[PDB]
Amino acid sequence: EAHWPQHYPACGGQRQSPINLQRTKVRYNPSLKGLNMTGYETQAGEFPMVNNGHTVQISLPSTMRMTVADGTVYIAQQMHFHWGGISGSEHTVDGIRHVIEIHIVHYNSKYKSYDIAQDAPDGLAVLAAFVEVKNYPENTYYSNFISHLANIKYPGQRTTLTGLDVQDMLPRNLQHYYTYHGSLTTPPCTENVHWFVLADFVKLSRTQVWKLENSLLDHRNKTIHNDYRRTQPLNHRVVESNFP
Ligand SMILES: [Mg+2]
Repeated sequence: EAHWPQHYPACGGQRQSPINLQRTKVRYNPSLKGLNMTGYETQAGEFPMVNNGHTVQISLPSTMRMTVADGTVYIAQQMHFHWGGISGSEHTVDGIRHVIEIHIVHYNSKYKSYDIAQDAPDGLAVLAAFVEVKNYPENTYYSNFISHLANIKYPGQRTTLTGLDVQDMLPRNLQHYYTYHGSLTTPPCTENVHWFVLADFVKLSRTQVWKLENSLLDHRNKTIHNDYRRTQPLNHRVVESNFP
């Protein structure tokens, strides 16, 4: 990880992710309003779910879109999860690492495809949310998804869901968030990712968390439990919030 900038120059940049969010250093920006999400509600349709060797990824339709403060529209591409089995999340908050972090990856609609956007300035945006566990009951919006993990145990296996509710897989409060400009968390570490980190958490049961952490195998046939990149310096960035 120390070596990344040798061959991937963006990794030696000033706007790298993930970061630790220190809440005392966050700036309230009243001109930030909502994420303006449309098309994420419960719907029928085909939602491919794959074990890619590193995570489970769910492909999303291009009718899922969010509009940021300046009017840029970002198109949903895929959703995936970061876990440990606390060693799960990439981002930390006030030094606290969470059990799982959920990422919805979007691309800027000014580009013709995800693949073009990935190498473009302002090409990407990620909606991120943490999971919290306590003594919560089963989160019913995860029940089908969790049940299908058993079908993609080996890398490259795929399964479909014919209905999903992405909005209600996210935290109950979708109004409040932190935002900053950052990068991919692995090489090539491209610095074109607008991050939105939700303030509210997703509640999962302990069993749900255990199943996510213990269901999938990697290419070496071992249970998936991968090393996060350390948090990176803010440098000249200031994390902003759309609430006091
Ligand atoms: Mg991710």
